[PDB]
Amino acid sequence: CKPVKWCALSHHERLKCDEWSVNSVGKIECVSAETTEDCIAKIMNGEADAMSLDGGFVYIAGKCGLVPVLAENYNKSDNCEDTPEAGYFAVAVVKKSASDLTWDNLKGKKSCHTAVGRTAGWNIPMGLLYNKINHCRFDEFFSEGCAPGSKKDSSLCKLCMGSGLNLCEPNNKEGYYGYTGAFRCLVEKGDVAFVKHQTVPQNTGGKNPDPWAKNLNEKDYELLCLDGTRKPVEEYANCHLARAPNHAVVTRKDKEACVHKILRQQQHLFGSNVTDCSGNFCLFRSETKDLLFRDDTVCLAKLHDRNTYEKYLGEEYVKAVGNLRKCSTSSLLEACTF
Repeated sequence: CKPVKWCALSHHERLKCDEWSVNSVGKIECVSAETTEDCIAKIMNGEADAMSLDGGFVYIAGKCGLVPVLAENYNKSDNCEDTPEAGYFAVAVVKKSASDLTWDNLKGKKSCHTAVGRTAGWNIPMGLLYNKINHCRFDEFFSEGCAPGSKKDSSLCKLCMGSGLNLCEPNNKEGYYGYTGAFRCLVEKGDVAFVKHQTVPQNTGGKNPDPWAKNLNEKDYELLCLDGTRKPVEEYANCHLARAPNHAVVTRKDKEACVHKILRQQQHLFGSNVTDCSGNFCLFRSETKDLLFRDDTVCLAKLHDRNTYEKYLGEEYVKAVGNLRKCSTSSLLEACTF
């Protein structure tokens, strides 16, 4: 069991893993690979033992026989490490005042996305719209919109609000970037916003004091259901697109107990309760951003029932990511699905 070999996919990740390794006094060791898929392959063949992956890669890793064993939890609580979070629900929000707007006729409408490539703002809705997309041209489905990160001259930059050269940039200098930004986009310019289930409630009724949000009313918005109907934003349960999971640590099934034990001890040592991270090693802090784990991680929580990809990932989520893979394929996925 000792040591658990962690796989790093960047120079900065490897540096952090090196630091972790010596601080762990050999309970953790480091291996590098060029890309995420190369790391997954190393875990499959025993050259590495574990890494943390986003939902799309938990899917690929699972098709390859690896299992998720810990969820990254992002919220504080007294039972964090024994209580894995389920993530959030991606939703499509429209104005109640909008006439004739449903899931079935989004083609050619005006869209607001958190950013290109984001799970709630792009991957989930585009993956579910797949059947109506022509030749993988996701950027040609809507007439125009704001999807920060798009090409400066794309129809999906037309609605963005960034001043100067910040226009359509995937960062906070672009006003329509992010969950709150995409909702602002809906309120100000667009027809539909792709956000998550907390977004409207947290940005209405004064909960967000910013001028654009402070006087909004939750009742002015509705959700688009996959069946073509609409519901109030409070009723996302059976009117959402897909459940987006937290990132998960994956490993070979026969290393599940080992990884549980070692990582629980590691987070007790170096996790979110470390009082002074200045100069000291902290597992969930990064010199840049989100190295090895998301910087938002509070703890790694043991999975019980949801320790397979099919149980960890939502059904519509798997459909969405599967469809995206039809437009951007993976040699690893191919090798594993034969």
